[PDB]
Amino acid sequence: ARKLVIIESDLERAEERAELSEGKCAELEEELKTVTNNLKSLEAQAEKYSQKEDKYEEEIKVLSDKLK
Amino acid sequence: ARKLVIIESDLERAEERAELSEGKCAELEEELKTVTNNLKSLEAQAEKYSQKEDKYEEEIKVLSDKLK
Amino acid sequence: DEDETTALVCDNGSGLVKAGFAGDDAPRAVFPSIVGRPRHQGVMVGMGQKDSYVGDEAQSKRGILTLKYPIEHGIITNWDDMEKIWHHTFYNELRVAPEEHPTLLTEAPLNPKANREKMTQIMFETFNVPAMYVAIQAVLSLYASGRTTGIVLDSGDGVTHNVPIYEGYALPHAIMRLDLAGRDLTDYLMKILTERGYSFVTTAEREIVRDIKEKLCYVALDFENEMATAASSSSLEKSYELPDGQVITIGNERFRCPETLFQPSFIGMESAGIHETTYNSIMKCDIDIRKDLYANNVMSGGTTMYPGIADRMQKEITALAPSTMKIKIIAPPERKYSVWIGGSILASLSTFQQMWITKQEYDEAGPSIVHRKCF
Amino acid sequence: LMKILTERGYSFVTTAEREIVRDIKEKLCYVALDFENEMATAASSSSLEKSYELPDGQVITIGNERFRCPETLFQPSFIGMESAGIHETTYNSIMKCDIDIRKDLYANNVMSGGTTMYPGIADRMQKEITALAPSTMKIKIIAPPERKYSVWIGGSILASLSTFQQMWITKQEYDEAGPSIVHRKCF
Amino acid sequence: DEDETTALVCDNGSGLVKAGFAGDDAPRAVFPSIVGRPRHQGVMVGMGQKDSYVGDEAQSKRGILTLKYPIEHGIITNWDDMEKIWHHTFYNELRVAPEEHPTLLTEAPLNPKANREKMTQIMFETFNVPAMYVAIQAVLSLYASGRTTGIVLDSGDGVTHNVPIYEGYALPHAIMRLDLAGRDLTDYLMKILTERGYSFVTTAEREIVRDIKEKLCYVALDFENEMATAASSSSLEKSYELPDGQVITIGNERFRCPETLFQPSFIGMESAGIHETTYNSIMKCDIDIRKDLYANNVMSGGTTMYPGIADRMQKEITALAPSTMKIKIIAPPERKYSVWIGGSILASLSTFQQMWITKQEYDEAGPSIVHRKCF
Ligand SMILES: Nc1ncnc2c1ncn2[C@@H]1O[C@H](COP(=O)(O)OP(=O)(O)O)[C@@H](O)[C@H]1O
Ligand SMILES: Nc1ncnc2c1ncn2[C@@H]1O[C@H](COP(=O)(O)OP(=O)(O)O)[C@@H](O)[C@H]1O
Ligand SMILES: [Ca+2]
Ligand SMILES: [Ca+2]
Repeated sequence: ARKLVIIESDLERAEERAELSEGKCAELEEELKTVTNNLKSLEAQAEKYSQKEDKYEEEIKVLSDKLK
Repeated sequence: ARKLVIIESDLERAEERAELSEGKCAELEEELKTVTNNLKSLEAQAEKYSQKEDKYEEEIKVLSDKLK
Repeated sequence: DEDETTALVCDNGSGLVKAGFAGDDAPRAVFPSIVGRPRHQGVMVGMGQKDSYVGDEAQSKRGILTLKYPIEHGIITNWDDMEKIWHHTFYNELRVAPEEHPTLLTEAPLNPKANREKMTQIMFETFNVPAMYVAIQAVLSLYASGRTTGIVLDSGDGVTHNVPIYEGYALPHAIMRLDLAGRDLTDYLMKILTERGYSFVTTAEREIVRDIKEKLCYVALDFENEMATAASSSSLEKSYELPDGQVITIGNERFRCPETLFQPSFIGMESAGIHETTYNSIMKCDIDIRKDLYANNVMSGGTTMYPGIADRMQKEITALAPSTMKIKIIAPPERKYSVWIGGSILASLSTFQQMWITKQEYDEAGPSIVHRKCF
Repeated sequence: LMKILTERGYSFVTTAEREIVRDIKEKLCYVALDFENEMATAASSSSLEKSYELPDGQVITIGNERFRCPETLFQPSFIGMESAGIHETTYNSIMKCDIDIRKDLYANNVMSGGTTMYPGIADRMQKEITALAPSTMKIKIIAPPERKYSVWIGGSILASLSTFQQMWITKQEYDEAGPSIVHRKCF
Repeated sequence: DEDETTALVCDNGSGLVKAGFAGDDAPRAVFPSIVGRPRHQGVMVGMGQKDSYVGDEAQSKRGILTLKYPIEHGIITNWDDMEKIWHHTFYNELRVAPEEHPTLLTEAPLNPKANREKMTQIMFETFNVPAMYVAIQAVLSLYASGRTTGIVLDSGDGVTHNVPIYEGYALPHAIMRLDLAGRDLTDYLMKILTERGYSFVTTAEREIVRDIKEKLCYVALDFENEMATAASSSSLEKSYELPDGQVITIGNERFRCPETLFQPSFIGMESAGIHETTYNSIMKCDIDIRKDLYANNVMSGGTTMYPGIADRMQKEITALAPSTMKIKIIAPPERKYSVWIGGSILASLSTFQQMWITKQEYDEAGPSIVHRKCF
C-alpha cells in the first residue's frame, strides 16, 4: 500500500521532463525549418552572384582588349 | 498489486520517452547552434558576393563608356 | 460577386489542375490529377470503394491507391473518370454552379479535333453551359506586361511549346511541340536511380520523386567541370532523410537528370537542346525580325524554377547565333501562374464576345463550331 | 512449458495436469524484457522466486521459469523453425505493400487476443520495431486493453448489419451453387 | 588444354550456378546455391558443423539444414559465405587454379556499383586474377545465331529483363528490370496451396516445390475455359506420389500459379502482363524499327520451358499491336544455356582485350575501373 504511493511520486517527474523537452524540441524544429529555408535561399543568391561576377569579368576582359 | 504494476509500468514508459526526448532535444539544440552559425557565415559571404558583383556593374559600365 | 453572371477561371493540364473562384488573380484550389483503384478490395464494405481516390484525399493517402493515369499527351484512356473529377471542383470547394456562370479552359496546341468536341459535349449537353471558351496556353501568358513584340516558351507537365507569339500567330512552322515536360522528368529519374540500386518501382512512390525533386535538385551548369567536383563531399552530398526512414544522398543525381533537357539524345530522339529549337523558330521568320526577338524572350512555366535554368541559356544562345544585338530573356519570377494571370483577363474581356461560343452557335455549325471558325 | 520444466525435475505428464499449466500461467508468469540482464538478476531471491502453493499441496517457485517460455515467441529457433521473431514478421508484412503506405501503418498497429495480456508483451515491441525499420514517423501500436473480446464486439455487429444480406447465405443459395457456395463466391 | 593460359567459363545467378572446365560448350558442374546452418547442433563433435552444407552435399540432405539465402535481388546479406562457395567450384571439381587462368562472369543489369567492386576485390587481392571480366546476361545469348537485328528477353531465377538488343544497346529506357522470376514462382505456390490445406512451411520443403514444379506443372492457355474443365477428372487430377508418402493431386494448382506471370496484380504491383511490357519496349524506339522486331523475338531462360508459355504470346501480342508484319518469336529450345554458349565465345575472343580488365588497369583508375569505362 505504501509502495503504491511512492511509485506515483516518480511518475509525475518523468512526465513533466518529457513535456518540457517536447515543448522546446518543437520550437527548435520550427526554428530550424525557418533557418534552413533562408540557408538555401542565401545559397541560391550566392550561386547567382558568383555567376554574375564570372560573366562580368569575362566581358570586362573583352572590353579591355577592344580598348587597347 | 496489479495497480502497482500498472503505475510502475507507466514509470518505465514515462522515463523511456523522457530520456529519449531530452537526448534528441539536446542533440537538436546543439545542431541548431551549428546551423545558425552556418547561416550567419553563408549570409556574410553572400553579402560580400553581392557587393562585389555590384562593383563590377559600375565598373563594366564606366569601361563601356571609355570604349565608346 | 453577385450582379452579372460572373465567370470562373480555370487551367487544366496533364498533371496539375489550376482553378479558383471568379474574378480572382491566382488559383485558389490546385488539386493534383490522380485517380486510381484499390487493387487490394477497399475493406469493400468500409466504403463501396469506387472513388479511385482524388484531390487532397488521394494525395494524402497514396499507399493503397493504384494511381491510374487517364490523360497521357493527347489520348485519354478513359473519359468516364474525368466526369467525376470536374464534379468535385466547382462544388466541393467553389460552392458555385456551372449552370449559372460561364467557363474558361486552356487549349493544348495540336490536340485531336475529336477531343475539343467531346469536352464541350459534357458541358452543353449535361452541365448546360450557354457560354464558354478554350484559349491557347502561351498566348495568355503574353497579354500581361507592356509590349506587343516578345517570344514565349510555355510548358509545365504536358508538352513543351516554343511559340514565338509577339506581333501575330501562325505562319510557316516556327512553333514547336515536344513531349518532354514535367511527367517526363518524373519518369526519367527512377530509371537512372537504378544504377545506384535505388529503384522506386510502383507509381505511388513515383510521385514522391517529383515531390523531393522540387526542393533541392538543380541543373548542371557544365557537367564536365561538375564531374571533377564530385571528388569533394560538400556541394554534392545533399541531405534529405526520407519521411519514411532512409537518407538518400542526392549528390550527382541532382544535376544528372536535368542534363537530358539539353541532351534529348538520352531519351531516344533527334531533337536538339532547347537552344537549338530557339534557332529553329528564329531562322524561319523574316530577317529584320531577329534583333528584337533576342531583346525579349518570355519563359513561362514553373518547370523553369530549377536552379541553373536561365544562366545556361545565355551561354548556348550567344554561341551559334548573331551576336550584335541585346540578348535578353524574360523569365518571369513566378512564371507558373502567368497563364492564370492572362486567364482572368479573357474571362473579363468584352471583345471576348467576338471569340467565345454561345449555346445556339454550337448547334448551328455543329460540334466543329469551335476550331472550325477560330484558331 | 511442461517440456522445459523437466530440467528442474517437475514433469506434468498426463494431459489433465497439462491444463493446470495453462491455469497457473495466466496468474503470475510474464515475458522477459531482456533475458540477458534478467539472468544476472537470478542471483537475488525477490523478483524471481514466486509463490504459488499448488491447490494439491506442493509449492512451485516459478522464478526463472516464468520469463523463460515466452522467450520462444521472439525466438522460434527453440521450436524447430526458421520463423523469426514477431517483429520481423511485422516487416515481412510491411515491405511487401507500397512505399507510401508505411508511415501510417506504424502510426496504427492493432494487437488483439487475450494472449497479449502477458506482462512485458507490448513494451518489447517498441524496442525491436524501432531497431531495423524506418525511424522518422510515429511508431504506435494499438493494443486494446481487453483485446480478447475484440472479435466478439465486431461479431455482434455483423449479425445486426443489413448489408449483411449481400454477404450471408440463404437456405436455397446452398443448393443452387452446391456446397462450395460459401468460399466459391466470397473471400 | 595446356598451352596458352586458357580461360574458364562461368555464369552465377541468384538460384543456380553454371560453371565448367575451359573452352567448353556447356556447363559441366551446375550445383545449387544453398548454404544454411545446423540450427540443431551438428552432433557438434560429429564434425565442427560449420559448412552450412553446400553443393550436392547440402541438396542431398536438406533435412537438418536451415537453408539461409545470402543473395536476394541486389543485396547480399553476407559476403563471408560467398568466399567459401567459390573455393569449392574451381578446385573440388575443376581441379584447376584461378591463379593461372582468367575468369568470366555475368552482370545483373542495374546492380549497385559497390557490388561489382567488392567481387573484383576478392579476385585481384586474394585470388590474384590479372585478367577477368563481367559481361551482360542477355547480350551473350545474342551473339550465337546469324543476324544483327533481334530483341532478347533473358531471365531465370534473378529478375526479368526485356532487352531489345539487336543493332545496339541503351538509348531511352526500353529495357526493363522486373523482380519476378524463378525464386518468385517458388515462393508464390506455397502461399496458394494453403487454400487446400497443404502448407509447406520451412524453407527446406520450399525447394521441393521447385523440384516438383519442373515435372508436370504447366501454364493456363485460358483460365476461363480451363475452369469449366475442372468438372472432369482426367486432364486436371495429376499423379505425383510424394517420395515421402502422400499423393498431391495437382490439378487446378498447376495452371493457377503461372497466371501470376500475365497478372502481376496478384503480387501487389501495377506491372502489366509480359505482352504489355513488350509494347513498352517497342513504342519507345523509332517508328521504322518495329516491322522487323516482331519478325524476331529471342526468348531465353529455362523458365520458358513451361508447357503453354510460347503459344500464349501469339494470342496477346497480335491483339493490341500493329498487325501487318510477320509476328515471330524465337524461343530457343534449350534456351537456358544460351548465355553459356555466348560465354564460351567472349572468353575466346581477341577483341576481348579491348574490353577486359588487366591487373594494373584496376589500380590506375581505382576500383571503379570497370563500370566507369565500359557499360
Ligand atoms: N518551387 C518549385 N520549383 C521547381 N519546380 C517546381 C516548383 N513548384 C512546382 N514545380 C514543378 O512544376 C511542375 C508543375 O507546374 P505546372 O505549371 O502546374 O505544370 P502543368 O500545368 O504542365 O501541369 C511540376 O513538375 C513541379 O514539380
Ligand atoms: N526442364 C525444365 N522445365 C521447366 N523449368 C525448368 C526445367 N529445368 C529447369 N527449370 C527451371 O529453370 C529455373 C532455373 O533456370 P536458370 O536458367 O538456371 O536460372 P537462373 O540462372 O535465373 O538461376 C528453375 O526455376 C527451374 O525450376
Ligand atoms: Ca503545360
Ligand atoms: Ca537470370
